[PDB]
Amino acid sequence: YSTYTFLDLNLDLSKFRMPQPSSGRESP
Amino acid sequence: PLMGWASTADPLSNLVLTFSTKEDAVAFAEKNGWSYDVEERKVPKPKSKSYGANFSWNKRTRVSTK
Amino acid sequence: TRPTVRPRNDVAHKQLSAFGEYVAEILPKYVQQVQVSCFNELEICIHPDGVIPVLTFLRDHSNAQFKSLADLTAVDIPTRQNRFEIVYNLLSLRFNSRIRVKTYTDEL
Amino acid sequence: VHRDTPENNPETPFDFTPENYKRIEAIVKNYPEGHKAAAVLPVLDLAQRQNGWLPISAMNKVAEILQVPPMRVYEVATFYTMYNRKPVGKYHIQVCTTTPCMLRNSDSILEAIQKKLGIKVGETTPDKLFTLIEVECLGACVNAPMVQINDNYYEDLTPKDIEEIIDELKAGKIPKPGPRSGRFSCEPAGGLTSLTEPPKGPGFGVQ
Amino acid sequence: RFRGEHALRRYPSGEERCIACKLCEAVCPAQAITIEAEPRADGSRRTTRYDIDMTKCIYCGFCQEACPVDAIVEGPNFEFSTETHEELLYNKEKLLNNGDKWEAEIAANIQADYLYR
Amino acid sequence: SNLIEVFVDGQSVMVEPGTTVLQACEKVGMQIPRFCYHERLSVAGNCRMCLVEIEKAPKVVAACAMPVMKGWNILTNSEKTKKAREGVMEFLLANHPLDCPICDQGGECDLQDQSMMFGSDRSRFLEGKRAVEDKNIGPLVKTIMTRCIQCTRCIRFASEIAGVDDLGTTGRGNDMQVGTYIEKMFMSELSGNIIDICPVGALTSKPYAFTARPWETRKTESIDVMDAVG
Amino acid sequence: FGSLKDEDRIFTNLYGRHDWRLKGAQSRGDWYKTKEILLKGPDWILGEVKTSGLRGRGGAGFPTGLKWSFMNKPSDGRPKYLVVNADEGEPGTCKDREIIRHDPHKLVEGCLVGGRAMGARAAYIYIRGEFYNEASNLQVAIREAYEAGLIGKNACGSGYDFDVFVVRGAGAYICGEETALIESIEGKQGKPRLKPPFPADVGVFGCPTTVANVETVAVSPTICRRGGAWFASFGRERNSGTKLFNISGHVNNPCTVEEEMSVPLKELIEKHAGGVTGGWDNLLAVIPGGSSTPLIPKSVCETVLMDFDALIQAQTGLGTAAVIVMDRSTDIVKAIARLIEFYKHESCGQCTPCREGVDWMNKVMARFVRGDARPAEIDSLWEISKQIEGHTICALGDGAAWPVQGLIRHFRPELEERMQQFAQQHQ
Amino acid sequence: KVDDAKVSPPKRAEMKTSMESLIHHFKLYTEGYQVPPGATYTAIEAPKGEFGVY
Ligand SMILES: Cc1cc2nc3c(=O)[nH]c(=O)nc-3n(C[C@H](O)[C@H](O)[C@H](O)COP(=O)(O)O)c2cc1C
Ligand code: SF4
Ligand code: SF4
Ligand code: SF4
Ligand code: SF4
Ligand code: SF4
Ligand code: FES
Ligand code: FES
Repeated sequence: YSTYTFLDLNLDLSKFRMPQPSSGRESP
Repeated sequence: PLMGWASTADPLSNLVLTFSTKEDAVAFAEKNGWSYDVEERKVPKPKSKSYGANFSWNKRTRVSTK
Repeated sequence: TRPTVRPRNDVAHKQLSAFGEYVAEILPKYVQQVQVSCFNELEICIHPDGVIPVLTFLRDHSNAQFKSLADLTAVDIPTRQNRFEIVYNLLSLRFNSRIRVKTYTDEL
Repeated sequence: VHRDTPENNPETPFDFTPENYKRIEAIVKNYPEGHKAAAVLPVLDLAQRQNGWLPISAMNKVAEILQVPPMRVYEVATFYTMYNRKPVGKYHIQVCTTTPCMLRNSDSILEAIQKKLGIKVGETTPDKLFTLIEVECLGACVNAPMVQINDNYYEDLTPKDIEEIIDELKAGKIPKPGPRSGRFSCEPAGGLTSLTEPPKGPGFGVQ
Repeated sequence: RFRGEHALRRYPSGEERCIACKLCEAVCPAQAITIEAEPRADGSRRTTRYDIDMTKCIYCGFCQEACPVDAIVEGPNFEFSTETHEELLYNKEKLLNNGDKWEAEIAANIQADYLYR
Repeated sequence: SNLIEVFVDGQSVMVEPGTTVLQACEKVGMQIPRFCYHERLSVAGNCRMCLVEIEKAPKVVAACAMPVMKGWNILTNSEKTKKAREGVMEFLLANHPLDCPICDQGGECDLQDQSMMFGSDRSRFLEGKRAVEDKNIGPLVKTIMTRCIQCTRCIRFASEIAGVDDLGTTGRGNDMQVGTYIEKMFMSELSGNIIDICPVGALTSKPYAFTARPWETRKTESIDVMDAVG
Repeated sequence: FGSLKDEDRIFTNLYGRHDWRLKGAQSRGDWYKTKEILLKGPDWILGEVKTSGLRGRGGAGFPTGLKWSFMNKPSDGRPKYLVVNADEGEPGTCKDREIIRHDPHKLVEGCLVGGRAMGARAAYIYIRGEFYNEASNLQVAIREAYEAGLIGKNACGSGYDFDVFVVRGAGAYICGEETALIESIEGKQGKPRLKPPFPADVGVFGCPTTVANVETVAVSPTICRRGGAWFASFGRERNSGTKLFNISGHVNNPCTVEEEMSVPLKELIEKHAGGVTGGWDNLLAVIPGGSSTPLIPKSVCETVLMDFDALIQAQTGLGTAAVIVMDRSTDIVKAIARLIEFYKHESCGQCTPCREGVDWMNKVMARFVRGDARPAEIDSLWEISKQIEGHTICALGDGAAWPVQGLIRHFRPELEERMQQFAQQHQ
Repeated sequence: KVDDAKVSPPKRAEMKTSMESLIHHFKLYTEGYQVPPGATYTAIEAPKGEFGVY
């Protein structure tokens, strides 16, 4: 019910814990 | 020099024969007795192609834009 | 299959099969290949030594007259190791049938 | 319509807000590095969120962010439906016409919008902001021919809503982001109650 | 449907109906036609030289029926009998003159007979 | 050692574990009709013009891109293959202009040397034929993208060998074009070499453009000297 | 089938619609026995769904208990991921945005539980961009529990605990098929791969993954929880369990519906609650599914239950679970013609069978709705539908033959009278 | 004409609307047909004798 305010979704608490990332490499 | 028709002597100029093999190729230039020069048959690489190798984890072949 | 496609028959495809079966059975000195054409005609390959006798066998007989020579022709073929191709052709006036005599050769 | 650019604005320009650059940090952290390489679906759509409709100079900018060739981005922005390249309005309205919405009496939620508004059908308003399109396949055809807006949706449509939602937004109101009448909770109505209780002894996982 | 002298028609107000598509020269059995095209300056392609011998012309009607754009037509006038072999070779700019001496003759013929072919 | 004995048309042949139906059937001397597959490129499956009816199966597969398992019966000429090749190649010959008087690949084009041999006999559309517009790329490559069977063969060239990533696939559904979205010219070395790749008369030569049809030329092989490798 | 039911009760696999839709404390159903479920190994859950043999609610069979255990390579050197769908692409589905409406806590209950079966690393769920308010509350529903230390990166009590990474498309295609979603999860244009390369659990994002549906994993907590000897509840021994329905088209209350296997549609559609059109002596021409099912008249389908083979006993079965009718006022040809018009505006464009075969039909299907000149084009239009089956890659080739192929069936005087009217009018 | 169009050319009002008609009008005039191999012979009654082709 708000068109903006995606930083509450995206990077608010999901930046503190990602987790972790390790995610491998794949450089390539 | 009246039209532009590419007129000519050289009465052979249009002769292709179709021989089945090399073994019976040179066996006709000798029986009538003129010189020759032989090319070679070329057949390509066998080769290694595999769809599904276009998607990699660490390799370099990875295509896009499709 | 449909219209505008030629209808065949198995009558002449069986008789001309069965007839020239024994032209290789009773002169196996000369005849070296016989094959049946799909459009109900006969070809018979003959070594060039049998140029006169297998005609002469045909020329008069009770079972195969073939008394009319329609067409003698000749085809040249490079890459065969024996160039030319002499092709005889005959007509059974009593029987309404055709057979061709294909004798290979060379120049000399 | 066409999908080509006859050089309106090659350099518009369109640069981002320093509040927006730190949100680009969070997206790259999600994807595994190396094959990360394209976060183009939130990154280009974040450029739509700042502007409203993104010109060709916005497409050249994100290529320098993600070190991709530019044609890798011109391609992707012209496939998906939601992105906008022509100029748009303040309120981009969507009348969800499909087969069951045709059966759910879209006929009066059809024109008589233009008799209510005064524009051409399927067309933007001549002035500024009302721009009318029609879309397919968003959720409920169990409702009426629902009307989505840029932040919500309006279930249970009717010509009275056409007399309201068009009317109240011209003054700038919020015409009920939800079902304006009927069941507020989308219930079976004759099967809605079903004796609300704890769900009959949790704990069968002994097994 | 008579066969005779050759012609090249053109559209209402002129376009030289030929487009040099090279079929009227590939099914002459006698190899009379001799076409050499070039991209003309406007962008549409046309001929430069067009040559029909009137001696190798065996008078088929294979040019008349191979043409897609319906241009080269065996026209219905047996008026001939020139006195030099240097003359019966035709150029392009004879045929148009010979094809615009009449088109009231030819277009009355083809309108009667295009319904069969 | 390390081969699968696979029976093509009821006749054995021995192929490596990991080849295609295309190459294996090209070993015993048969050419399935090819559009979206050139040897020196990658492989895509986006025209569906090789359709082999594999024996003892309900479905029909593409012989371009699939492995060959334990010994199948690759049944090329059947009554379900020949109902598919005839059905695929009526589709693309619909949305297509009526050239060959003036299109410059009038001698070799593979909507023409299939469509006598394989493919249909007559047309049923009977009106339509969408018409996109052309543009320019360079003064080497005349570009008429009306013709366009959309085989994506020129696009996989650029992402491959001639490493300028410039062309793309722009659109959805029937509405798509091929050429560059911005008006960028595409020019490098090997830039004019795409006009051999292009299997119909879309990409054609600019200086040669309207001179002669290719059944008249006299091919004599030769070697060119402007460079190191010859 | 048993006793022809398929009832509706309160002992269900859903929590509740009207109770509470926001964040909460996971009152009774959610997180009941949390760590004891995943305390055991994978084979305790591998094959455990065979007590139901849950076929899968994506739109096909191939049971979801089998795709997780079987067709699942153990490991070589590379990670694994989960891809949970949430896109609803079949028109008039509404099976999603009702699960996300009031019960969002249940989806992360079996996200970590379902991924233990594969042993995957991360979880990528995929929501349509157009559903933005409900997907906004989904990320809020993460922080209610996941942020509270219940899940990740070692919570609770196990070394296996991971995240959920939410993305959005825009207006995409990848609902109706996999292998276009794992392409559009990258950034490419979503023009899908071939479906058997090496299929979707061999070649994926960079390394093999799985593709499941919403209630393919939303039922997975409670199906592993309640289990039984209840998981075979209704229907025959072919299908087992209870599946979510929806009622659309013409009704007094088009509403959400919950039931079990093999209920007859004559008593199911009239119930909950009004059948406001002609229940009888009108047509009540029904469609079994969303878009992969053609028309049925008032014949034996009203006597036929909702088993998978019951509709396969008819001409076409369906797994979308969407019901739409048109009794009296609606024109029959007019409604389905705008469903063929739909496919022109979603289709990919790669294969020459689908592209330029649908538009062969959409140009001429709009002629039949008009009423025009001479028939016998119908059998030609029937043949073209008979000519897109194994030719296209994805199901949208197969999902475009079926509304044509069944309209040509079942219905003789459809346009034989309509084209007669224009033939009479021109006369 | 024989109908199957790999032998006969089509009508002039047919190679001028449809697409499949040029490809069998054009290419039936650059190259000819394709006829399978194998010899033949025939004879009709020409009004003085025969007329045979090998
Ligand atoms: C007509 C049709 C519509 C479909 N719609 C969807 C859809 O809206 N959402 C979805 O996830 N899958 C849809 N699918 C099927 C996908 O292929 C499916 O999601 C994928 O195969 C996973 O299936 P699963 O549930 O067995 O995991 C649809 C299939 C068809 C034939
Ligand atoms: S008349 Fe026809 S065939 Fe002759 S040059 Fe002109 S276009 Fe070509
Ligand atoms: S009449 Fe026949 S031979 Fe003479 S120019 Fe015309 S096509 Fe050639
Ligand atoms: S130029 Fe035309 S024929 Fe060549 S790949 Fe592109 S679309 Fe296909
Ligand atoms: S590209 Fe194909 S269809 Fe087009 S003119 Fe050439 S041969 Fe005809
Ligand atoms: S059905 Fe055809 S258009 Fe649709 S995804 Fe498959 S190949 Fe592409
Ligand atoms: S399709 Fe229009 S609302 Fe569901
Ligand atoms: S035929 Fe080229 S893709 Fe299969």
